[PDB]
Amino acid sequence: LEMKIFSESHKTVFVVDHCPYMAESSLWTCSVESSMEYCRIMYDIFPFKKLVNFIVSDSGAHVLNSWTQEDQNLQELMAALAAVGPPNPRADPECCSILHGLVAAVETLCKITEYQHEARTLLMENAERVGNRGRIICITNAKSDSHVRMLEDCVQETIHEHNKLAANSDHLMQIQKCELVLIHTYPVGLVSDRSKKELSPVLTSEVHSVRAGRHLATKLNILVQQHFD
Amino acid sequence: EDRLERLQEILRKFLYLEREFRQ
Repeated sequence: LEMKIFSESHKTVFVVDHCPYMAESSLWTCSVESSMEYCRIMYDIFPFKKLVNFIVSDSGAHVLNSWTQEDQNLQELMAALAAVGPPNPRADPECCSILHGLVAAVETLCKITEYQHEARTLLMENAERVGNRGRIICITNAKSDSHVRMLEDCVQETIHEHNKLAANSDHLMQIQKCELVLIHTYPVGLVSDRSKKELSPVLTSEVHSVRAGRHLATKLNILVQQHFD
Repeated sequence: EDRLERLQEILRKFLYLEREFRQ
């Protein structure tokens, strides 16, 4: 019940689509700049108490970092960022989807942090024991609001079955509460900045609709302000 | 495990469902 260190800030997921529609006129690059600034803030304020992991989804999940302490250094991250180039603009729009990143994100949140492992080392069979609440941040170019709603459904069913699998596993944990941050980017000028609607006892969901540019970084900053928590 | 294949099923499932908006 120690909700302090076990806040959603302790677990941060970044999912950005490297699908070629995010290279419309390097748009993903801009999203990278904003998300990298958020990741800067988290490590600087909370050197080892707020943790961040990053995922890219060019038709498949490409995870660039782990919960471990060594990965939580921005230079190590930047090497992996430079490794992924720009999405091929002539490549198949089919098969490319952020869903791989979201499913991998659920798997990453099920994974334990080193501090959570220390808590397991001390604790033993206590009620209201250590919880596993986390936050997911997705940045993408969305097509329809129904697209976003189906993504919410996918995440919910993924969490349900993944917790079913992880409950019997005693080297990974179930998720008490996830938080979902949905971010859509239109460059020129449909998603609605839909209010928070926590869809399940485990699931929490949020929707936003904002254009490109660091007003998104400021909105991120407002989120980080809630996320100092 | 026996049901991680259901994780892959979910991923694929919603991947096909995504095409309607993708197209």
